[PDB]
Amino acid sequence: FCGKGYHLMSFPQSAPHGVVFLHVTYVPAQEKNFTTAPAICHDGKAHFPREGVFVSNGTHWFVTQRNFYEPQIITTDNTFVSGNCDVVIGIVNNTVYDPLQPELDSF
Amino acid sequence: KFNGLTVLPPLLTDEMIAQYTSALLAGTITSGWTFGAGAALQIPFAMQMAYRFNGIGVTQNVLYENQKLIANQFNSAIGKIQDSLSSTA
Ligand SMILES: *[C@@H]1O[C@H](CO)[C@@H](O[C@@H]2O[C@H](CO)[C@@H](O)[C@H](O)[C@H]2NC(C)=O)[C@H](O)[C@H]1NC(C)=O
Ligand SMILES: *[C@@H]1O[C@H](CO)[C@@H](O[C@@H]2O[C@H](CO)[C@@H](O)[C@H](O)[C@H]2NC(C)=O)[C@H](O)[C@H]1NC(C)=O
Ligand SMILES: *[C@@H]1O[C@H](CO)[C@@H](O[C@@H]2O[C@H](CO)[C@@H](O)[C@H](O)[C@H]2NC(C)=O)[C@H](O)[C@H]1NC(C)=O
Ligand SMILES: *[C@@H]1O[C@H](CO)[C@@H](O[C@@H]2O[C@H](CO)[C@@H](O)[C@H](O)[C@H]2NC(C)=O)[C@H](O)[C@H]1NC(C)=O
Repeated sequence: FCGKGYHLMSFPQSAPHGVVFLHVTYVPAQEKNFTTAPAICHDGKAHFPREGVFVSNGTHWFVTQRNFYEPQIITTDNTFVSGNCDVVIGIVNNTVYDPLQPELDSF
Repeated sequence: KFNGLTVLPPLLTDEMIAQYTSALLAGTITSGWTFGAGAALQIPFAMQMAYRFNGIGVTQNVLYENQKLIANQFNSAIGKIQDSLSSTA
């Protein structure tokens, strides 16, 4: 509706018999390939990303937001769980590190 | 072509329009909505459908747990269009 790309904002400018909009839009660039999977099997449970996708640079799995590659480790506070993982097609095994276990193991 | 009346041919031939729609369809199937924003970035179609379920408010696990059923519904729904077009005048 307002420029090609995801709309950030826009400014009006007066023209003789009309109006000229300057549409400021965000255009993603410099894309990179990654291997992906819908869920993660861990301890017999399927973990799906809260917001983002599971991406692997070949040998290590991460969660990223869909529009800017900013990788973060798969953890229990940014992935939710839904049943076991016999129904999903495309599951990959990996560890979902939880942040409470290191603190409790320090005891 | 009778007396002074002429019908000019459209600039885009029917084949060119078919090619436009084929391009749009391949883009939306393979890359989701990324190609409209800019460079076409490809996602597996299941994961893209999960994106879209998140869009409508349903969580993404609902698609993956029910992917076969959703596929069957979509296929049969497309099949119904052929009957509707071919038979209904
Ligand atoms: C992601 O990977 C695909 C497949 O490897 C790349 O597509 C191919 O890239 C090569 C080299 O640029 C071309 O010669 C092929 O014609 C491409 N298409 C194929 C093999 O079907 C794609 O370029 C990669 N994306 C990025 C951003 O690197
Ligand atoms: C894939 O990404 C992971 C990110 O963890 C890489 O693993 C780490 O890479 C850094 C930088 O080379 C090393 O310092 C670490 O020792 C690596 N391991 C860990 C557990 O952090 C991995 O090298 C990447 N693989 C490829 C092929 O790019
Ligand atoms: C993605 O596609 C590949 C296709 O290679 C699937 O891997 C198997 O590949 C062999 C190659 O001969 C095929 O005969 C099999 O039919 C493929 N398996 C399946 C289940 O189709 C791979 O499994 C596919 N991944 C997902 C998540 O469906
Ligand atoms: C992820 O881990 C599970 C758990 O072991 C694997 O499931 C095993 O699959 C083998 C081969 O099909 C069976 O012999 C085992 O009995 C299965 N274990 C269980 C507990 O059911 C699964 O194969 C792993 N994923 C991959 C891609 O290898």
